[PDB]
Amino acid sequence: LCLVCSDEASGCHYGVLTCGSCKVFFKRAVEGQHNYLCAGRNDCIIDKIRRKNCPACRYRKCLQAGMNLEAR
Ligand SMILES: [Zn+2]
Ligand SMILES: [Zn+2]
Repeated sequence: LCLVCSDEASGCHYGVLTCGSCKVFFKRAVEGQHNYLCAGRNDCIIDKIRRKNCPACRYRKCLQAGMNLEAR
């Protein structure tokens, strides 16, 4: 299982067990820089439903997990 948006995972990448989407999400979101932001709220839980409610929490969540797009 995805350890970010707590869904069915499709392999670990960037050092942590994540889904198929969290890989692509993070890899564009880091080495591209996307605007989400939930630093002014920081309310919502990110899971299998609430992932589509906020793509800010899931960015901070994955990093909390131990993600790094220069991981080993
Ligand atoms: Zn995910
Ligand atoms: Zn949020």
